[PDB]
Amino acid sequence: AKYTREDIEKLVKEENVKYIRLQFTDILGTIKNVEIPVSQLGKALDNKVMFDGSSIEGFVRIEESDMYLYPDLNTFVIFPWTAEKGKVARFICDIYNPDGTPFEGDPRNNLKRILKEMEDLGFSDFNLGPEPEFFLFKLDEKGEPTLELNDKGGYFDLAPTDLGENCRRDIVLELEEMGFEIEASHHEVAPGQHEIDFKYAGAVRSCDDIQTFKLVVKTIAR
Amino acid sequence: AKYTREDIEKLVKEENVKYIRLQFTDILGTIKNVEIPVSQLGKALDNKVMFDGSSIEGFVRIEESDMYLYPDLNTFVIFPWTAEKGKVARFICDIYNPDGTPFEGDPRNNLKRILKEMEDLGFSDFNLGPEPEFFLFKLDEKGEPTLELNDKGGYFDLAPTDLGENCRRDIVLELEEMGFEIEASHHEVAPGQHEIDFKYAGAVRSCDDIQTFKLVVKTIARKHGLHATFMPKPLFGVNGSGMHCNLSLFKNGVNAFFDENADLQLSETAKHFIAGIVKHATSFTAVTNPTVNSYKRLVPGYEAPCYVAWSAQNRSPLIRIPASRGISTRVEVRSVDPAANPYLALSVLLAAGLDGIKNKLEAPAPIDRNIYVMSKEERMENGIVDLPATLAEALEEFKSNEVMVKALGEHLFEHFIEAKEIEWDMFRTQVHPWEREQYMSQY
Amino acid sequence: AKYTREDIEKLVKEENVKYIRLQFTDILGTIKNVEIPVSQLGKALDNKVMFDGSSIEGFVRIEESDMYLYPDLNTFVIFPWTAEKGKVARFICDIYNPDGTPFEGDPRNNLKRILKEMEDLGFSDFNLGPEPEFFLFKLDEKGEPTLELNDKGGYFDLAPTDLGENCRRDIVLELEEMGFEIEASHHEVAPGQHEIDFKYAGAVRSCDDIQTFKLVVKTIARKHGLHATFMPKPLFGVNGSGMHCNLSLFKNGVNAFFDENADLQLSETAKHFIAGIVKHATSFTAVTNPTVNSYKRLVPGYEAPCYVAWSAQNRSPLIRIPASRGISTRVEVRSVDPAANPYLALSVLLAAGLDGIKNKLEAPAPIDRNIYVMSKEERMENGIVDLPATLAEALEEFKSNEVMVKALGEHLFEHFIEAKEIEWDMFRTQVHPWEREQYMSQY
Ligand SMILES: Nc1ncnc2c1ncn2[C@@H]1O[C@H](COP(=O)(O)OP(=O)(O)O)[C@@H](O)[C@H]1O
Ligand SMILES: Nc1ncnc2c1ncn2[C@@H]1O[C@H](COP(=O)(O)OP(=O)(O)O)[C@@H](O)[C@H]1O
Ligand SMILES: Nc1ncnc2c1ncn2[C@@H]1O[C@H](COP(=O)(O)OP(=O)(O)O)[C@@H](O)[C@H]1O
Ligand SMILES: C[S@](=O)(CC[C@H](N)C(=O)O)=NP(=O)(O)O
Ligand SMILES: C[S@](=O)(CC[C@H](N)C(=O)O)=NP(=O)(O)O
Ligand SMILES: [Mg+2]
Ligand SMILES: [Mg+2]
Ligand SMILES: [Mg+2]
Ligand SMILES: [Mg+2]
Ligand SMILES: [Mg+2]
Ligand SMILES: [Mg+2]
Ligand SMILES: [Mg+2]
Ligand SMILES: [Mg+2]
Repeated sequence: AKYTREDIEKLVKEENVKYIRLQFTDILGTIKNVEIPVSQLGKALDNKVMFDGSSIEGFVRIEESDMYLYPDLNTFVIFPWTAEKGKVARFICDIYNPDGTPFEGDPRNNLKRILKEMEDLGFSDFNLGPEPEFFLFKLDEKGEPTLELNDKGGYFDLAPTDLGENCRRDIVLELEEMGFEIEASHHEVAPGQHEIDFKYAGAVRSCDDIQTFKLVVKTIAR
Repeated sequence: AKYTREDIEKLVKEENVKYIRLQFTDILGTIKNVEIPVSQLGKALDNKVMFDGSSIEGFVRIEESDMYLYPDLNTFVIFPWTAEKGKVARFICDIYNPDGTPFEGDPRNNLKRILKEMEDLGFSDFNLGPEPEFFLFKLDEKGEPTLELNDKGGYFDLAPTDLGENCRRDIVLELEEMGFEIEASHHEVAPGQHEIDFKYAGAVRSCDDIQTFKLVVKTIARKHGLHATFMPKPLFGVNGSGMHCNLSLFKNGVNAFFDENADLQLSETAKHFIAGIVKHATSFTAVTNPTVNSYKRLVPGYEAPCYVAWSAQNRSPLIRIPASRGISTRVEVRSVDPAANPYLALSVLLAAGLDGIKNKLEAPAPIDRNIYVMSKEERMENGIVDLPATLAEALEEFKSNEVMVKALGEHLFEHFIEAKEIEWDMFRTQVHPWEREQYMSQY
Repeated sequence: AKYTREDIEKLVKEENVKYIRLQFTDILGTIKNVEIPVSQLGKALDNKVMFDGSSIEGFVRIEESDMYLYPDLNTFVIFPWTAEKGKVARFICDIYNPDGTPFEGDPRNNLKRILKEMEDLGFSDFNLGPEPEFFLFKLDEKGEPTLELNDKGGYFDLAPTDLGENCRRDIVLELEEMGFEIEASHHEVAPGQHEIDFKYAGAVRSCDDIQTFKLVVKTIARKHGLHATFMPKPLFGVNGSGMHCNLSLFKNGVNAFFDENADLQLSETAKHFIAGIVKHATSFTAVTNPTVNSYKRLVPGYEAPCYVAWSAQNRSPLIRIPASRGISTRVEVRSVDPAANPYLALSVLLAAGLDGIKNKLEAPAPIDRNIYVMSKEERMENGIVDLPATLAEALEEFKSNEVMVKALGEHLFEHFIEAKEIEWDMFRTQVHPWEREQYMSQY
């Protein structure tokens, strides 16, 4: 759809991507990834990059732990905060057993199944508009979180009172460079609470966006 | 021959190499080196630079100290982190005695001898793909190691949780500039644990690369305020670091382990090889796991081998055969740790697997199970043998085995055992704080 | 025939005893007790006092936990330091099951049974003279021990260098008043180490004394703001603590070990007995040195045994025969340490001794030198065997000896190995600071 193998191969050149991150989600929803140099691109596109399935919550057992990664070409995105020292592009992947059959405990794959039940009932799109709110806490000299909120502002508050204005300003900028359609940005009701909103999309793409957003938020807050 | 004298003389000019390092490995696996002004290149390429052999662990003695360094032209490499103050090219060297003859106590030379036995069995390449895991700890304000991990992340974790991402990315940059072929990098299971992988090469070049890697990891880590350690189990309760050895044989430029039409697509040769590794397993553990600490990693529940058995795609035995086939068919030996002298670990693993082949030994039934959870009685019913439980226990199995002892040779074997006996003894006579916590108020 | 129920009821009234302590010993040798007001004396003297045997190391299990206490009348003793606020008399007790039969797992009971095998061979009594050394550490402001030794004195040192005269002086006062025959008191070889000797008694009374002794030392030491410990080897490089066991067999009330017309004035029984000890030595060591730390004392150079041999007036072998003869002729077994359970150590030493006499075994030639300064060669040529070098080796040896295993009984044997196998496993998997100092930087 969006991209073909050859599109990706060409994009990778024009952008001077140096490393590819293969990412996926475990059963708890926590994003996981491995980094490979761009020279391994053909290996990843061949569904040849493997991993220890027993080292990921909710996957396979150690007796049969080998597991394969099948990147979804349509999920190609460059991480702006990495260009300066080694530009990275990520792919979100489906999980496959070593025999060629899809892994039945892959949460992203299971969602595709319920989507097929949607199709056979006549619908062509299930759209999601996620609004994942977050708090911001102050780190200490040892970069560890404390329980001190970034500010004591409330809903829709303006700076001096809202002190997360710049953080959420930088976040919004990373997302926009990564293709997000940001819709709104503000301080939420509780002290140290923030919301950034983005346009809905297809259910799978939208779950891919939630995992991408959480990552970019935590990164820029740091 | 990759490079010739003339190539190296021209590389040095057109690259402005200001200093040369002559490196080699001691018996414990420690990188050693001397640096000379590039004006001394002729002296060194004439095998004329000398050093004090009685100051390198397990080499010669003080009455006959003089020893010589003979650079191997194919290991010529430049260190990127030195270029701005004074560019440095390294040579890995072989040790020779003053009378022109190779030193029989050089770990690298020994590996070459075992590789010639391979050539006589008809094989033409022994590929090793090493995967040496390491931890990162924070330096204090005096540049010294502390006990604080660099982070509390886990397997394949992403940054905020993974904080080694930048250090790893800087390690991968130096290795890539140095010609390494990087395959992957990631946070490993325990907190502050990491792995960078790279393509397999011939036995000698792969050990050379294990040596260069440990060096480049420790250096770059230090620039980011960290201390990298390949110590096997630095902390109780979490995973230890392994140095898995992916082994394969080539014959005619083809993976002799792959058989298109055969059980698991493993050829008979692969099966005899596995039969060899299995037979001598308990015997070469002392060499593949040479520190007291090594035996604290060899305990069930941490994805480290503690029972001799093989299996496909199974991360609990001594030998996993990964699901890859074709040119990537390989026997992965998961016992080796990154404290092992890579040159001597391959010598003993090559000899074991060449034993199985040349005597067509029969491989055992694979255990397709989580060996860690299978009961005592049940694993002795399958002939499952436990690995040695301490370095002293491992040294005793090693002494008892002629083919492994021959694999090291007299000098290596005599020195290796003496050094390990000293170490074990120190350890065993120390009174540890643990003992005081357990007994000082109780008794 | 020391005290009868009527004696006890009378003493209690005349001495104005206000509470009664019923004490016993668990499988590790740890003293245990419950206290009851003197109004419950009758309940206790009727063997009706119960306890949770499921909560005492090595006894019974949770679903069968009810156990009973049977005071042994002849162990009545008043603790003087308790007389000011509420005078306390104690009784040592035997553990019984709720059906009325003795408990098979009770260490003291077990020593009785081996003593009955001594009677069957015709001996009136088995005398033990314990000398269990200890160290004094300074307490801090929280009442917790530190690693500061109370003084930096040495053997037989005088006060100011010896700052232990105060405390020992008070220990001796309590003991003399509780009825001990004290024989000597002094600073011992290592900094902060002390010895207080007391007259031998019959094995059962001697083990009761050792328990009462460790109790009184620790108490009086705390009153001087010191922590007393019987840990075998609190610190590397200085002497450990022993609990030398002076053994002897009497017959018709006469020392069976003395024979003035014999060589060394050692009788045949002595010689046979010593042969019994030497034979089972490497086998009973797990019992007489039951901790991990025990094996750190069992190194050469510290006046602790290393090697199975015996000699007169020599402090380097496993068995020393002191100069004194006549009623004092005795075999001193220096391997035992003060972490041993006194009942089980006597039980295994008696069993070994009695095997020697029963089969009239022939003693080895005494090794009349400093075993420490003998080479590996010399020792082999003399048939000198090494003691087990870790708790794990001692356990394996102990298991393969039917006569030692049977000295313990089924319940004790089985529960001992279980507890020490567990203990050893904790120790072996532990990663010690040493390992980090050695390897964390080197690798
Ligand atoms: N047809 C639709 N289906 C699903 N989501 C939609 C649709 N139209 C809009 N949305 C999304 O719903 C979300 C509403 O967010 P927001 O503007 O924060 O709402 P609220 O009014 O709750 O604050 C946005 O992500 C928006 O893109
Ligand atoms: N034929 C071969 N012989 C030896 N090693 C090989 C061969 N093919 C691949 N390898 C190596 O095996 C190693 C496997 O590393 P990795 O991919 O981390 O393994 P895993 O799947 O164990 O996590 C790599 O260094 C790889 O280059
Ligand atoms: N016949 C005997 N049997 C057992 N022990 C005895 C006998 N005679 C003396 N002893 C004891 O042996 C121990 C010797 O202690 P000590 O005088 O400190 O000996 P050493 O000479 O080892 O320093 C004392 O407890 C003493 O009562
Ligand atoms: C996560 S693992 O199976 C962890 C292995 C462990 N560190 C060890 O060998 O001690 N390593 P890999 O998947 O790279 O083979
Ligand atoms: C001074 S000594 O040989 C010191 C003995 C040492 N404590 C040990 O047995 O480990 N004891 P003793 O003379 O009382 O028999
Ligand atoms: Mg909203
Ligand atoms: Mg909201
Ligand atoms: Mg790997
Ligand atoms: Mg790994
Ligand atoms: Mg591996
Ligand atoms: Mg004494
Ligand atoms: Mg003494
Ligand atoms: Mg003594």
